[PDB]
Amino acid sequence: EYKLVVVGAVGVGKSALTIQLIQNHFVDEYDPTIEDSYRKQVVIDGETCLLDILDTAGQEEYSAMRDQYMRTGEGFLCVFAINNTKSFEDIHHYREQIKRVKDSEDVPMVLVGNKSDLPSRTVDTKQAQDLARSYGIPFIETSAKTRQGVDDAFYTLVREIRKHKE
Amino acid sequence: RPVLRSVNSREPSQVIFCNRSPRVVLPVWLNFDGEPQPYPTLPPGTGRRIHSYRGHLWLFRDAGTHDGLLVNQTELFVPSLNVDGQPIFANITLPVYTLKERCLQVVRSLVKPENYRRLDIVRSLYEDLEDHPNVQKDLERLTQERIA
Amino acid sequence: MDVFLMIRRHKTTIFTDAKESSTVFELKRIVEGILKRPPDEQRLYKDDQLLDDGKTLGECGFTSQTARPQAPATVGLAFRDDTFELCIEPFSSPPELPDVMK
Amino acid sequence: MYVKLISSDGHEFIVKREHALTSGTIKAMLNEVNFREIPSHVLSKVCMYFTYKVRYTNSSTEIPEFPIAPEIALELLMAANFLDC
Ligand SMILES: Cc1ncsc1-c1ccc(CNC(=O)[C@@H]2C[C@@H](O)CN2C(=O)[C@@H](c2cc(OCCCCN3CCCN(c4nccc(-c5noc([C@@]6(C)CCCc7sc(N)c(C#N)c76)n5)n4)[C@@H](C)C3)no2)C(C)C)cc1
Ligand SMILES: Nc1nc2c(ncn2[C@@H]2O[C@H](COP(=O)(O)OP(=O)(O)O)[C@@H](O)[C@H]2O)c(=O)[nH]1
Ligand SMILES: [Mg+2]
Repeated sequence: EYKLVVVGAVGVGKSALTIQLIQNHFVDEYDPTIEDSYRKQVVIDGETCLLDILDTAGQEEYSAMRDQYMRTGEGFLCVFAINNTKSFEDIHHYREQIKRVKDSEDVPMVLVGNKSDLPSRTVDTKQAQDLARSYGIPFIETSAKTRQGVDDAFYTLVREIRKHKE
Repeated sequence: RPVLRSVNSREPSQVIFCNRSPRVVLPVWLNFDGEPQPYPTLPPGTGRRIHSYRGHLWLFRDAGTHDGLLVNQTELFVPSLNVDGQPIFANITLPVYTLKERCLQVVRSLVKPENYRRLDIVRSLYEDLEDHPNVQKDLERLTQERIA
Repeated sequence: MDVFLMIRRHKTTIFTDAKESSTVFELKRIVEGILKRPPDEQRLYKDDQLLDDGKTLGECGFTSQTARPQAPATVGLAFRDDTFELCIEPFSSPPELPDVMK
Repeated sequence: MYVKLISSDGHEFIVKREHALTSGTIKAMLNEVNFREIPSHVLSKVCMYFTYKVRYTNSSTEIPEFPIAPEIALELLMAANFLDC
């Protein structure tokens, strides 16, 4: 039973990548308002697990309630769109709020660049990997329509989670 | 509205917390309503890069004793806005405690609070000894000192 | 660099501060203005060895790392009309640690 | 300028004027002072505090902890209480 959490600015495709992971397709316009957690069961690296993916959405709320719920997460998945610069810029802010609720400098996360399918690029693959070095995180480029990497990210995140419990 | 509070500037200001004490530091943020919110601690000698915002008020305490620490030779820290992304530095340091407050510190770390009254000391000291540093009472005093 | 020291002789300990670049002699006269005694009549003994007036405070073994304000390094003093005498008398000793502080 | 502080035991601790002025109780009393309730061991660390208070007050850089050994702590607390420093 691992509890995952998917965050990133609206538009990157947090709902897109999650549905592909579970339902295995690619909704081309999932509502950007709805937030839901999906429970799936899979055998990751020989461990028949259960991944509860919480697909986050909505406006910022720094209440004691959204923090407590977000703190339940054991590994986070800060996605960003490689055609949206802001998405990347805001990555800093997403990482930092996670640090605070998890009460540590050390927290299980992996960056994820979604929408690699798209032709034009603003954020180049290069800067993302090096920023990931600045943090300690595996970077994984991903595509929600081509489905590439979708699984690895969602798996490598849980590898880190298992590592944290050692 | 409290006088010791942070301002919701929503303006990022990258700051360095640098623990130059031998105490485990507990950085405290005073929220927009003035209430003290703790944050992750810092071992002795440790330096960490913190994301905070302009106008935000911090104070720093021994994590276990809640004893008082200083930052930049004053007791509060409020970052300005950054200049050319130069980080704002926050050097935390033991203040010079009075020999009496030092001695209360040591004796509280060696005897549990039940055995204060079994010590061969004048009874004023028992009242002092169980007067543990409390941050809520240092805000009350600090706010009143903003008399300036 | 500042060095912090306490100069003991008989039952008398002087709490003065001097610079590592200060010479034992210059120090012998730091007792000149308080103990009222000549620098050619004073014998300063770091531990059981003695000191050439020329030696600077540091070489004798007095660095900031071991002559700090919160624990000044100690410096014996011996006083002469013809023959020099040393002897520091110990301080009081604390009571046995109470059990509640253990 | 200097002051002589005498312990109950009889040791005479000679430390600069301002250093002793660190003590509120030794400020109201003041060119020589005796104490009959403070042993030689407590007054020594007492005086050591005086030099530490004066070197490191309003220091911008970092300050080192004032050590107190467990055996002398309680007696030191009292002297501190009585001495008002
Ligand atoms: C390591 C360490 N060692 C010793 S200490 C220490 C340490 C550890 C952590 C830190 C982190 N620093 C702070 O805590 C600093 C320090 C002090 O200054 C106060 N403070 C603050 O952040 C304070 C503050 C923030 C602020 O925001 C002004 C800028 C905001 C402006 N907005 C504009 C809109 C776009 N957009 C946005 N749009 C929608 C959603 C989100 C979002 N964002 O998150 C989350 C998610 C869903 C993500 C998952 C995690 C959690 S959780 C939780 N509830 C969440 C939520 N809703 C989340 N979605 N974002 C942001 C990128 C930028 N104004 O005041 C409050 C919030 C606490 C600092 C030091
Ligand atoms: N080309 C491309 N488009 C995507 C991808 N993922 C999502 N989209 C589109 O971009 C938006 C993603 O929506 P959604 O998943 O709701 O983003 P959310 O805002 O993160 O919830 C939708 O307009 C999708 O049609 C992707 O990997 N590639
Ligand atoms: Mg959505």
